[PDB]
Amino acid sequence: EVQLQQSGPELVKPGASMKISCKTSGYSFTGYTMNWVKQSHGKNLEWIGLINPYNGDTSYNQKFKGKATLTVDKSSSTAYMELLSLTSEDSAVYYCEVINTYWGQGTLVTVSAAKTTPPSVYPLAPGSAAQTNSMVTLGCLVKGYFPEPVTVTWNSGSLSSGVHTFPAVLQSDLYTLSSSVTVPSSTWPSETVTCNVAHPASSTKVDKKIVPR
Amino acid sequence: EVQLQQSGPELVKPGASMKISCKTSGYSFTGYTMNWVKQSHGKNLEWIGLINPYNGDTSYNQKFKGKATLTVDKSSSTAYMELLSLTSEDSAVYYCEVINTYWGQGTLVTVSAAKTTPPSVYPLAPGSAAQTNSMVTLGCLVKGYFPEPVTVTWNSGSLSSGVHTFPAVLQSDLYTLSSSVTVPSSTWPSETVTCNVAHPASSTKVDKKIVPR
Amino acid sequence: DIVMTQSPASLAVSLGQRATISCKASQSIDYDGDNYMNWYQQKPGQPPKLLIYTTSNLESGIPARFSGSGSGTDFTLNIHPVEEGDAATYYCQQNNEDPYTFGGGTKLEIKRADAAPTVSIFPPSSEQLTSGGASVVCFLNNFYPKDINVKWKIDGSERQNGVLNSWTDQDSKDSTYSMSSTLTLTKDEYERHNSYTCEATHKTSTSPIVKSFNRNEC
Amino acid sequence: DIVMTQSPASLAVSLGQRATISCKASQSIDYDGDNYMNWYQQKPGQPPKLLIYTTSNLESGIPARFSGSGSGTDFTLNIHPVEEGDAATYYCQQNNEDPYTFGGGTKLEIKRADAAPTVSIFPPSSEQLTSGGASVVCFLNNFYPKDINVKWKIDGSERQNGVLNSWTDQDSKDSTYSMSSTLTLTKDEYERHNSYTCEATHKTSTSPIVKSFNRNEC
Amino acid sequence: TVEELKKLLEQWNLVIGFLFLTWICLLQFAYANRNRFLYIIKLIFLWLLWPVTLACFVLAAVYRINWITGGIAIAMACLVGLMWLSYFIASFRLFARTRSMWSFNPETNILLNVPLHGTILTRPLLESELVIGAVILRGHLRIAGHHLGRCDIKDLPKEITVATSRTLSYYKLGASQRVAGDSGFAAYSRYRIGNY
Amino acid sequence: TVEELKKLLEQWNLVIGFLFLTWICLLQFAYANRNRFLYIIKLIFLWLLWPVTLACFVLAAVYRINWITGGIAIAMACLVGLMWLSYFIASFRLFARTRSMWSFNPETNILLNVPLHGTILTRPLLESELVIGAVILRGHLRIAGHHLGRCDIKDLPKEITVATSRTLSYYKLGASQRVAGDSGFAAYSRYRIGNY
Repeated sequence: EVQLQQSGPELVKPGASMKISCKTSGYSFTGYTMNWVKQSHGKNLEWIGLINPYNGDTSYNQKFKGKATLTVDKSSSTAYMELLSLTSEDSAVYYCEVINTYWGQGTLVTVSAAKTTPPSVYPLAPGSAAQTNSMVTLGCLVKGYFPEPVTVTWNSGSLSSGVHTFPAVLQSDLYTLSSSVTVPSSTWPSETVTCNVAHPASSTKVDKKIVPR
Repeated sequence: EVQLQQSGPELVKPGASMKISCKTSGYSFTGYTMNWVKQSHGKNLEWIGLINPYNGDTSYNQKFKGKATLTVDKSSSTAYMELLSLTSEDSAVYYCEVINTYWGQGTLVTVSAAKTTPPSVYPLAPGSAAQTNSMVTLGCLVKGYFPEPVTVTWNSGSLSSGVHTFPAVLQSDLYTLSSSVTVPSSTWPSETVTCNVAHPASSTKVDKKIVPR
Repeated sequence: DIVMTQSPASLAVSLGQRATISCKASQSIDYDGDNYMNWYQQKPGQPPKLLIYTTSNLESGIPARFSGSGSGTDFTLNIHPVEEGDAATYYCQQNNEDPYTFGGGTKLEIKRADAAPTVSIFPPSSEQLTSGGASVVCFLNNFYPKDINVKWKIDGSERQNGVLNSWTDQDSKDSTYSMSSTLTLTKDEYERHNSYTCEATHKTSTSPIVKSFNRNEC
Repeated sequence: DIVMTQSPASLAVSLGQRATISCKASQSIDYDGDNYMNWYQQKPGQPPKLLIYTTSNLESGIPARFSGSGSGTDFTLNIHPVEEGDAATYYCQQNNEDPYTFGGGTKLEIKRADAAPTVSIFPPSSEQLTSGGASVVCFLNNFYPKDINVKWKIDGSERQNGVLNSWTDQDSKDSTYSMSSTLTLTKDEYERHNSYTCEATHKTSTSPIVKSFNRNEC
Repeated sequence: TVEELKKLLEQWNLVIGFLFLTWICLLQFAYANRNRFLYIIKLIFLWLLWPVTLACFVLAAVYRINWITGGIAIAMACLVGLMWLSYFIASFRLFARTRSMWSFNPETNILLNVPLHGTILTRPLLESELVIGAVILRGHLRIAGHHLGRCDIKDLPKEITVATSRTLSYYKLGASQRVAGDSGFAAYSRYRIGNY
Repeated sequence: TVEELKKLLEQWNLVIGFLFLTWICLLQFAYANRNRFLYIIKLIFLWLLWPVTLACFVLAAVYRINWITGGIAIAMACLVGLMWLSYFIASFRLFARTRSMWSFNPETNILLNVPLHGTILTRPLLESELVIGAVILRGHLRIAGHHLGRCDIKDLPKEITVATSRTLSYYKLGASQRVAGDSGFAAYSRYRIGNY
């Protein structure tokens, strides 16, 4: 029952420092090497370092030697990875994993001197469709938000089949994302459909009910 | 790939001696304890003895101490169990097994001063049935044979579903057995049906084609 | 000397229900700190097949449906998911004292829905008839439960002596039984009567099923 | 310094066919007599999942469909029964020298029968319209293969700039893709044109599928 | 009188030092370095060490008073002798039970019969236990610390462990797990015990 | 002159016999009898046996000629010394790499860190191998021959084995098979190696 929880998403400015937590549950904290991995700029994997929770024994690589340091608190059973002198290339997903089988959730780090912007959520329905076969598509568009990521669900996760959440794309230093669901005509508009968009960086959770025009 | 083959069925007279073989294949003969088990008078299991093929080391029980002896030939990789002073209670199925997982075929031993009798094979078909639903039964009866066992198959084992070979019963020092097969009306009499009865003790193999009367 | 008396007389369970067997040691069979109790499964016409070798931790190649437990002078073999293809006999061996004695043996019967017996009547064959005797046969197929009584009727009166019954083991495909009743008779008395009848009274219904024939009808 | 360059550029196989990945060591990575090559499977949006830790003998909890082989500077990961639910990325790690570097990464694509794209057109919402801008959206669902080009048509002429496309990963339920094309436009030019059209030219057929609407039609 | 006692006593000291050096060079870098002919020399060195300490004890009570404090040196000798004597009888009982000839080993009186491919190989164990481990490690089978030679994952499903008094147990291979290359982690669990 | 040399030399002989008896009573019936405080006395007895043979060698070359044949006794001493010296430096290097304090063990210079429930326990191994075995045997974990105390089948999935020069390997538990009662046959396969 090994479980690792990281400190969610993060957003920092170039030239600052940050901390990443690796809270552990289900086992005695001392005993595992607690390796760290960084993945960014697509699907590029590389190693960061390892620290022994028992008594120090840090082992890094020359690429990250001095860029980051690891600290261990045996009381809370959490790791406290510390990042110094961040730069645009340090926007990465950081994983903390113990024995190369139990991986962490992953912490997303964005290093940019931008501004946090609340998302713009818009429902989209086939108004005046004139074609109502028993497969009709309706969507929810999130435009102009920062930073990543956001979670878009439908009716609080009740509907899981036929969902499509397209990846966000950057434009004018603002990410855009879309969600789409295809449901039969026996559903629309008989049952309520509502898109829920949650952005934890802006600490916002909006709910939009889609309605025909 | 451990395989053990015994010396088929046997028939002896009271007061004689016999030999049972346990030919082995798929492993080095020396190394296994080669335990022996006797089962008779229903489903009663008991232990006979064990012999080390490497260098003697026989271990029996006081019940069978002196009744039977074990001899080992390392060249042929076969056991040579020897039975002395047989009696009507010694009519038994003898199994030779190595490590309590790989059992033998089983040798049937009948100790009686009887006479070997060839079986009487009779086909039985619903002559003048006046009822021909697409489930019709036909049988083959083996009467007055000795000793056990006999093998009754249908069309050289081509038909395996819907077969019923009833256990033999003794009467006037002669065993009787029956076989029955239920096949749809789309089969009888379009396809050939023949019952094959094999008795190795009498070294007979008869084939009887069933025909409507 | 260490005779073990397991005491399931006969066990009959349906699909999915537990099957427990309760082999019991004799006096103090726990030598060397633990029990080396072995469990063997033997299908009719086949040698016994081992499932558990030391009281638990069944051998490889056997489905995990078989479990062993117990200690001292009380041992238990448990089969929780009783499936279709297991209706064999279970034995317990000690492998601990001077004799490697086995258990008394418990028959495992799979319970299933009751069915009506398929009844078929066979008059004696002509080849056997000219040989000097005759034998009329009655086959019951795919019936449940095993308990059933079949009677033969000659010219208006039932006959008991001269009737031999053969019961087959529980099949591993439909969990139903088959029976073969045979009435043998010398040729002296075969032509002295005309009607030959086989009737079965089974628990599947209140109607005794009857199949008969006549000598001159053939 | 021991950079490893696996060289499957992109692998696309159908059900049941073999999938082979060919991670290669750098110079002499066979320390201590054997190769401690690790294989990781990473689904999109999920952390990598280990399958094999030392070149073979995959860990428990993983189906035996994954096998490892090789030595010296040549390693191979084989998946013979490629099933429906495995379309992730495969990585190779050395765990042998000073840096624990990973492989270049190979994308595994499950081949399936070609399908026609389900096309849907969404005009800009009224709430967004009054905000100062507009965005017309075109959704393609359950199409194969991934390569496809979607164009937008304004009042009789196609437009390229201002169009953004988003491709979804291969789904783990039907092995088909989805695409979202968005044409954004300021409110100044939105009412200067009437017809808005989205057309797709896919390999599934020779007919370019077209869905259009009008501003005054709403 | 000093000269002959001198020669004899530093000769005894130097031979004692030589046997010390033999033990040191045996244990330091050759403790378990593929003990094929070295296990036998270990056994015989211990066997000849028994009379070494017996001789030391008997010689410590012939050149001093034997009633006030030196009488311990002989009283301490006799017990060793009986221990030594007990050794033999135990081994004799073992040599009465089996015919392996691997008895008379100073470590313990327990025999391990492994019917490896070919004939059966006998090794001296240390104690009889329910679970016995085995490793391959690049085609070199090692059961309970004894190197038995070339082997693969397709091991022997059964091996015997016999004690002296009233014990002759059997072990069956189970859960044969394979490690990268050809290394293995085969098991042996006791399932049958034969008395007498 | 005979009296004092006499007293000294049979005193040396009797103390040598006493250490022989200590070794015999240690190895005969207490070779691996739950070595909780007895493994330490084994280690210290070997550690004090090193200077015993060193003293025998140095004393064999002070009471006889030192040029014709006795000069071996000192030439044979010095090599032991350098071996002894090498011992220390090896252990020192190990004590430079880790802080377990379980170094300075005469058997080998290899450490086995088992993070059993609670803190990490360090034991001295004999050689570093790909496969490491473990048994339970009625709730008494024994990894590579070292009794580590009460344990069950729900073992620790990882343990470290560190050498001195350039080796620090990790082992991951795999294929945890269970034996009747609570006995187990857990495995450890090496998967990661860390240099320096």
